[PDB]
Amino acid sequence: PRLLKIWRNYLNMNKYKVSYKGPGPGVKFSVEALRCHLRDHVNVSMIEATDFPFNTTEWEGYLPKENFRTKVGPWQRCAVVSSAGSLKNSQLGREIDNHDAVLRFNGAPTDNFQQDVGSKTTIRLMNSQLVTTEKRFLKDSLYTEGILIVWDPSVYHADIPKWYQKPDYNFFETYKSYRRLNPSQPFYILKPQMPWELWDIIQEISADLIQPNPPSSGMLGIIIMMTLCDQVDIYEFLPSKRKTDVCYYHQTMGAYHPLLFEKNMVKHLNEGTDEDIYLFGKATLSGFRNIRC
Ligand SMILES: *[C@@H]1O[C@H](CO)[C@@H](O)[C@H](O)[C@H]1NC(C)=O
Ligand SMILES: *[C@@H]1O[C@H](CO)[C@@H](O)[C@H](O)[C@H]1NC(C)=O
Repeated sequence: PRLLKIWRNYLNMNKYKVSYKGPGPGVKFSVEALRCHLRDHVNVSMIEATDFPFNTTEWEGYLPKENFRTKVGPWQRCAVVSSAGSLKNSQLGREIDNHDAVLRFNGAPTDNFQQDVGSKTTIRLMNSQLVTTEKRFLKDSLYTEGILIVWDPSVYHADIPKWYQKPDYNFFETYKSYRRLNPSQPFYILKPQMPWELWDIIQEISADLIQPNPPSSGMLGIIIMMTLCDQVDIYEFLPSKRKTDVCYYHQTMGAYHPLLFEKNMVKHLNEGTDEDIYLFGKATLSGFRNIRC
C-alpha cells in the first residue's frame, strides 16, 4: 500500500520513540467492551502540584488550586465542536448552545459565527504549539472564557519529569505569564501519558499500523468530555456533506495525527444515524459515567 510512510517513519524518524507492545492491531471489540477499555485504560487527568518538578519553588502556586475532577463538571449533555470549515452554513449554532457544556479547540472564535458554531465555550483544549507560538493568546479575550487545557506531545509514555525536560513545544513561560494575568481562570496541563494511553487503544483495534504520532486534539477532546458527560455530541469531527480543507474561520488535514483511525473508532461508537453525519456531521456517543464494567 502507501503505508510504507509509516514503516519509513519507524526506521529513521521515530520522533517519539513509540514501541507498541500491546495486543497486535486488529483486536475485535464490541461497542460496550471498547467503551469500558477506553474508560479503564485511558487515564484522563491533569498534572498535579505533587508531580515533580511542579512541586518545586519555580512552580509553586502556578498550577490550578482545585482538582480537575472536583471542579469541572460533570454534565448531562455536552457538545464537541471541531474547527472544520464544514461548519460554515450549518446553522448548528442553536443546537450547539442547547447543551450543558461545550468544548472548542485552540483559537476557535465564536464571535460573528454563533449561528453556525454556537456562542458558548465551557472548556477550551489547546495545543502547546498554539500557546507557545501565538502572542495573541496573551491578549485576545476569547481565551478568557471557560476552562483551559493545554497539552504537549511527549516521548512515548515518558514520565512527567522526563517529558518536562524534552517538551515538544516549550510553553512553560507563556503558561506562567497567562496565569498571572488570569489568576482565577482554571488552566490545566494534560498529563503527558494520556495521549499515548489513548493511542495504544486506537492501535490495538486498528486494521494495521497507525502513525507513531499522538492523537489529534479532536480525539483527545472527545475523550475528555466522555469522562465528564452522560452524553456527548460531536460536530464535524466525522465530516458531513459540507466537508472541506479549511477551518470555519480564517487562519485542514495533515499527515501527522492518525486522524483516519481516530475517525473509524468514533464511527464504531457512534449511536447516531448516517444521515445526521452526512447532513449535520453529527455523531452522538455515550459518556463513561453510567456504563457498567
Ligand atoms: C491517573 O493519573 C492520576 C494523576 O497523576 C493518578 O494519581 C492516578 O492514579 C492515575 N490512574 C491510574 C490507574 O494510573
Ligand atoms: C518533589 O518530588 C520529588 C520526587 O517525587 C522529590 O524527590 C522532591 O523532594 C519533592 N519536592 C518537595 C520539596 O516536596
